[PDB]
Amino acid sequence: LNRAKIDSTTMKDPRVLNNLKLRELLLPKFTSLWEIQTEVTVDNRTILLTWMHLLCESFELDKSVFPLSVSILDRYLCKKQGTKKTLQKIGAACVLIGSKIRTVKPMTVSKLTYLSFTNLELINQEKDILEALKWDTEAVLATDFLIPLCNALKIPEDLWPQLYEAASTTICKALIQPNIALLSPGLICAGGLLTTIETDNTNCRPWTCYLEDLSSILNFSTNTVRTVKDQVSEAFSLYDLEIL
Amino acid sequence: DQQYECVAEIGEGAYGKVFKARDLKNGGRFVALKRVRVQTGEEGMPLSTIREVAVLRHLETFEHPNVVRLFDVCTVSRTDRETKLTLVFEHVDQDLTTYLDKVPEPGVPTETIKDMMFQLLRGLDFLHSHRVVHRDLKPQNILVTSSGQIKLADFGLARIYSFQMALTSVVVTLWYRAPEVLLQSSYATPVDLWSVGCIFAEMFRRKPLFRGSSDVDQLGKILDVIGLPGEEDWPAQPIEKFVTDIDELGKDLLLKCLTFNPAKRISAYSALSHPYFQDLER
Ligand SMILES: CC(=O)c1c(C)c2cnc(Nc3ccc(N4CCNCC4)cn3)nc2n(C2CCCC2)c1=O
Ligand SMILES: [Ca+2]
Repeated sequence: LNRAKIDSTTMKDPRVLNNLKLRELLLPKFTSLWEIQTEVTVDNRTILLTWMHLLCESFELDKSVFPLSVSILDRYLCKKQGTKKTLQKIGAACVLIGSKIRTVKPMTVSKLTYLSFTNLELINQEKDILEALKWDTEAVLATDFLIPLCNALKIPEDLWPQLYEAASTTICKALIQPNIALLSPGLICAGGLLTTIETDNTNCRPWTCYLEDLSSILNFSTNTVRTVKDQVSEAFSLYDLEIL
Repeated sequence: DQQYECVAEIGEGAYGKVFKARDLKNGGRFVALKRVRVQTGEEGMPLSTIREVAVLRHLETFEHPNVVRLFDVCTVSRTDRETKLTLVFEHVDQDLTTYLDKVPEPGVPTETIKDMMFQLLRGLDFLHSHRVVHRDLKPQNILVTSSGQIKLADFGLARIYSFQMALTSVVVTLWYRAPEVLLQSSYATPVDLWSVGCIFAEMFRRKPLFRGSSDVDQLGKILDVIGLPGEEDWPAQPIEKFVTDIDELGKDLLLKCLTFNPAKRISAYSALSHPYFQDLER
C-alpha cells in the first residue's frame, strides 16, 4: 500500500546514473533476437509479450516487473529451446519470476495457471529458468533509467510523478515489439521520455531541447537518440490486443 | 549434491538455517551453507530467496570487499519428496554479535570502532549506488573476518528501489527499525543508515541501544533519547549518557545517522566523508 517516494541517494547521485550505464554493459549483445530458436518466430514473441503485458497491467503490478519479465524471457531463450505449445508456460514463468523480484505482491501460480498447464508443471518451468540462467536473474531495465534521466536533464521534481507514470507506461508497451529488444536499456528509456514529453508538453521544454542533452548524458550520437525516439514511439503505436 | 559435510550451525537465516561446512574438491577450506526447505504447497521458489540470489549475483562482477560472496545454488528436485536447496557462500569467522561478546575488556579499541564503521559504511555506499537497499541491517548480519574485515550478509530482504514502487510496511528487526517504518510511513535507503546509527552506538556501548517490545514502545524508546522534533519533521536527553566513551566527532556522526526526519538523515557517501574518518586509511 505504501509507495517509494523520492530518495536523493538513489535518484540524484550522478554516480547512480553512472553505474546503470556500467551494469548495462553486463548483459551482452543479442546479435539477432531468438537466433537459437528452431521453431518459434519473433511473431510468436510479440503475441506472448502482449499476453504477458496485459497480465501485468491488469493485475496492476509495479512498472518494473514487465521489462524484467521480458529480459528474463529473452536471456532464457538462448540457453534453452522453446516451443509453440510451451511458450504460454515459459512466459507465465517469467512474469512469475519477475513479480517475485520486483514487486511486493507477486503474481501467484494459481493466478497464472488457472488463467492459461498444471501448476506443478509451471513450478518446474520456473526451476528450469532459474538454473538455466544460473539464478542470475536481475538486469538493468529500461525502466531503471527514468528518474536518473529526469534528474540528469534537470527536470523539476514536481513533474517526476506524472512523467514517471506516463513514460514507464509507454516504455512497457514499446518493449512488446521485436526491434526494441535490441536497443540498450538506457536508450529505450531516453526514447520513452521524449515521446511522452512530446504528447502533452507537460510544461517542460519541448522534445527537441532534450535530444542534444540525452546524447551527452548517455554518450550516443544525436542521430541515434532521434532514431530511438521514433523507434519507441512506433513500438507503442503497434500495441494491439486483437492479435491475441 | 555430495561435495560437503556440515559442522556447526552458524545461525537460523532467512527461511531456515545456515551451517558451517567444508568443501572437498576445493582446497579443503570453508563454505557457508544455507538450507532452504521449499514447502510443497504451491508458490514455487521462495520470493525472498530468488530475490536475494539475484542481487548478489548481479553485483558479483564488482567483487566488493565489504559484501558477502555466493558461490553456488545446488537445487536437487525430488519426485519422492519436496525440493530442498543448498545455497553456498563464503564462510566468515564470526558475526558482529559474537565478536562484541568475545572482545576483551575494555571492549573494542576506538580505532577498530572507527575502521569497522568505515568498512560498513563503505559497503553500504556501494549497495545504495546500485539502487539496492539492504533493509535488514543488524549486528547478526554484519560479519567480521579473521583479519577483522566487514561483510554485509543475509540479503533476503534487500531489493532494488524504484520510484513509486509498492512497499511492505514490515522491514528491519524491532531494535534497529527506523521511525519512518514504525510510523507506517514510506521509506528507502535512510533506513540502512538509521541501523548504522544504532550499530555505531552498540559498538561503544556493547549493548543494543533501542530495545523495544512493541512498535509503539520501540518508538518511545527512540524518542526518549533523540527527542520530539517539530511539525516540520513529522510526516530530549544528551546522547553521551547512553553512549559514554565516544569522541566529539563520533557523536556528530552518530546523531547525523540518528536523525528523525529521513530526508535530513546523513547519507553513506557524505557519512564516509564526515570528519570522524580522517584518521583512518588516510
Ligand atoms: C547467507 C548469508 O548471507 C550469510 C553468510 C554468508 C554468513 C557467513 N558466515 C557467517 N559466520 C558466522 C555467523 C555467526 C557466527 N556466530 C556463531 C555462534 N553464535 C552466534 C553467531 C559465526 N560465524 N554467517 C553468515 N550468515 C549469518 C547471518 C545470520 C545467520 C547466518 C549469513 O546469513
Ligand atoms: Ca504489488
